[PDB]
Order: sequence, then C-alpha cells, then structure tokens
Amino acid sequence: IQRTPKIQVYSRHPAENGKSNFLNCYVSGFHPSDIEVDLLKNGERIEKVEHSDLSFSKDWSFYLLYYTEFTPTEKDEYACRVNHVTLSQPKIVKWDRDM
Amino acid sequence: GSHSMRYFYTAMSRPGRGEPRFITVGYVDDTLFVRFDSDATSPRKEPRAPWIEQEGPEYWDRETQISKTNTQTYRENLRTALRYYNQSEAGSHIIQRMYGCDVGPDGRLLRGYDQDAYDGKDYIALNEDLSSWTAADTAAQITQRKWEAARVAEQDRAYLEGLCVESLRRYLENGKETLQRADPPKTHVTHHPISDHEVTLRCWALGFYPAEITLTWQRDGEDQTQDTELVETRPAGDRTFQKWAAVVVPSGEEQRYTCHVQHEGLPKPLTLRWEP
Amino acid sequence: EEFGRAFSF
Repeated sequence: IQRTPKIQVYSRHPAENGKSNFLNCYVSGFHPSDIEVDLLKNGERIEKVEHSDLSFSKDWSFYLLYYTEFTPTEKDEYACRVNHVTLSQPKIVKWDRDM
Repeated sequence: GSHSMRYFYTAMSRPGRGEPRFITVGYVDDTLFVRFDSDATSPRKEPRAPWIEQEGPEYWDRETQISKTNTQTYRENLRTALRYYNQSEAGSHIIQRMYGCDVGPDGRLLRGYDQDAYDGKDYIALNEDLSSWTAADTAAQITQRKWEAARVAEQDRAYLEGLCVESLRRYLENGKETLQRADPPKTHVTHHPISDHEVTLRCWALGFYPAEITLTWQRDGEDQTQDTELVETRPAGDRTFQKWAAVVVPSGEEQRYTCHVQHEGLPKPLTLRWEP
Repeated sequence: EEFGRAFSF
C-alpha cells in the first residue's frame, strides 16, 4: 500500500529576527519514495534548496530533510509545500517559530 | 557504550524513465558516513563524515564496485519480484534492504541483520541466529529456498562476525571525537495561553545526539500519554536532533505538570516545570 | 565496509 508523509517545518537554531539561520522541512513516514518538496518565502519558491540522501526507518518508511539558509524577519512568512502520490493536492505547512 | 553500523539500499523501478534507481546510505549510529546514487553524474561511493575521508583510494574503489555490482543485483531482484507476484512491467516498485551489525562497549558482536522489503512490506529477513530465514509470504519462500541452497546465511554470518564489526571498530576509533560523544539535550518549557482557561505547555529538547530520547509529561506524577502531543524526533541539520512534547492544561494548574527527559548524554533523568 | 557478496531473489 502507500503511506502519506508527515511534515515538520522548523529552524536549526532558535529564531531571531536578523540572525542568519537554517529553514528545515522534514518529511517522514511516507511510501513510495517519490515526493516533491518546496520551501516557500512569502508564497514563492526558494531557489537552490538542498536535501538529504534518501533514507528510511525501521518500518521501511522514508524520510528526507530539505533545507536552506535564511534570515527570519518579523514580516517574512515561510512554509513548506509537499506533494506525494497519496495527496490529491499539495499540502502547505506554515512555519511557526514555536513549533 | 553500544554502537551500530547499517547500510540501507533503496531500489526503485520507473518504467519509461530508465533503469531502476539504486541508492545506498551508510550509518554508524545516527551519523551518515557514506552514500551512493546510481543517478549521480559519475556514480561512486562518497564520504559524508570527516573520519571516513582518511580511508585510502583502494577503499573507495572497492566500495564503489560493490555498489555498482549490487545495483545490478537489485535491478534483477525487481524483475524477479514482478514474476513472483504476477505483476505487470508497467508499474513502479521498490525493494529496500537493511543490513549491518550492533556491537557492545567491548566491541563484540551483539547481533547482525540482513533484511529486505518489497513495496514497503516485509519480504525476507535473516534471523537473529544468523543461520535461518523468515519469509513473509510464498513469494519470499522461493527466495528463502534459493538462499538456503546457496548457504547465504553462513556467508552473511561470516561478514557480520568479521568485516562488519572490524570496520565498525575502526570507524569508532577514527571518529571517537564525535561518534563517542553524546551531546545532552538543551531543555526548556514554554507557556502559550490558548484561551481564558486553557494553556499549552511545550517541553523542548534541542541539540542532542544521538537521536534516542524520551520526553514525557506527568500530571500530579501520572503519565499523560493520551493527552500529550509528541512530535517525531527531527534532524537539526548540524548532526543534532530536536523534539518536543506538549499538553493543554487548565489555567492555574501549570505547577501540577512536570516534564521528564531521558537521554544518554544526561547523567540522570531531568525533571522540568513551567518557570514564570 | 559493505559485504561484497549479494545474492539475487
């Protein structure tokens, strides 16, 4: 069968406006492995986002980390957009510095 | 104390888009140290950790050859699986493999592994005795019969008891600065009022390594499993991990809640509370 | 180091 991905959007270090950081989108628990992930800045796709090498958990489900450097501000909004065969439409998860 | 080395294979067929992609990643505990991707420009085993870079050129040529040969073996496995399950050649399928060894503080073999999955479901696995197999269905039973005839378990056992633990021991020594260092979690509790009489208490664990950790909320000393929102441990991107646990509590009752943290980097389990 | 022997299904 197939398993839909879990999604977490967060920063590497505690958020601090004006301080360079790393924006992460961790997708896990999915199967099959094909998955589309974008990091968004104010609704637009961020260029040159990198990701980890395909790996999987004990239950055989896959996990990947997509990341990019960024300097959070009070106004700028960030999110992660994910599409998978299990999803009828791309799922967008908003970045909450308290999550 | 205890350590592990694991190699993970993912072979994914894609009719109409070339031969099945083959990816291998190797880990020592929760540290990625090597990778291979058949879709890479000039495919070869590549280092992903500082301590494996000192391995000589013969190591990389040999490891690369293993990956290239195994790429063909798993592609063959995918074609065979189609037959065993009476499936068409039009769909995409995946075969995954996980194998490796666990060693104790003294470096002796604790247990070995070599198992496979087809389309996310268990297919076949080497038993803990490293001498017999467990097949998930009649298809895998065909593979089991072939592997028993070829004495595959005995060959696997030789590797698991030898080269697996021997190389792992070397990696642990060469990377002792990191592989043998546990970074304890940096912890704190946040307070987020939801409504007039409901508040969210979130217990945070940051910058820890390895990934194994236990975060739990207690109310008057009683575990609140069913009412605790526990997120999956996630990678920070700097080798460390993060995790949090949250509970919604009645306003004015925050002090009845305690967060408990367990991690090998901690000499003793920690107990935290909201600190106004 | 990996095990150089792999056996087909």
